Amino acid sequence: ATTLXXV
Amino acid sequence: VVGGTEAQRNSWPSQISLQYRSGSSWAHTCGGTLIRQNWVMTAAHCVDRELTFRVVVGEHNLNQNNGTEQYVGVQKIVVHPYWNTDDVAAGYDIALLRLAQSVTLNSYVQLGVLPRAGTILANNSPCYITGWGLTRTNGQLAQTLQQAYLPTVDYAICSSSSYWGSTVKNSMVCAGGDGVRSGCQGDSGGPLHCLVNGQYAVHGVTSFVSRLGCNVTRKPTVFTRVSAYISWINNVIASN
Repeated sequence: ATTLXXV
Repeated sequence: VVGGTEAQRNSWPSQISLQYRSGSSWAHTCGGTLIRQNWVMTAAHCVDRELTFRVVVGEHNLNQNNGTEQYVGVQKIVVHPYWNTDDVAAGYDIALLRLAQSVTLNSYVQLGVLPRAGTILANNSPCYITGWGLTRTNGQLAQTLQQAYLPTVDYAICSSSSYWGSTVKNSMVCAGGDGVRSGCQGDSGGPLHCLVNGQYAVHGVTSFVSRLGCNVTRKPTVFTRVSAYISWINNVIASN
């Protein structure tokens, strides 16, 4: 998983 | 938002743009849901960082002041106590942000309706994700607010081996995963609007996607389950 923020 | 369309100006009046001060100006980094004239709900990982945060209500086009926007700063950040900045898949990815001043509520700036504590949506419930994130997986950030139909994928399915398996927890919500539509970098902290008996309510807070990309089949966008934090949310607002 990779957050949608770039984390 | 990948595979979406430009939302009808201010049709999601509780949607807000979380921006941090970069250099002389501001930059969009996350989305959020206004829940009180002075409180915004967003994702924890959007605010771990020690940055100067600003919130924009009534926004639509990030590159032009259409006159419906209100710009207020974030006075205090409250990350959920169990949040682990190194394990998004662990959950508890939610944070509240008390504003510097209270926004003036109007037709462009409205509070988002939250679900009843513990509400669990039936598989394939109609929802829309909204945000200024990337519109093409591995592309550019959106200038205008985007939206996309993102029906829910119940736990039974989402936690199945073919989907997210053990990565997803019961405290989360899955939507989409059809390969065409999903959230993307820049949509974090934003809302997942679901229609239940005519009423829309922010059921999720955009959290993550697969390392493989945004719109990846059987890897639906994952949101924090709002209905799972109602008690915490109320406590934070009451004692602050």
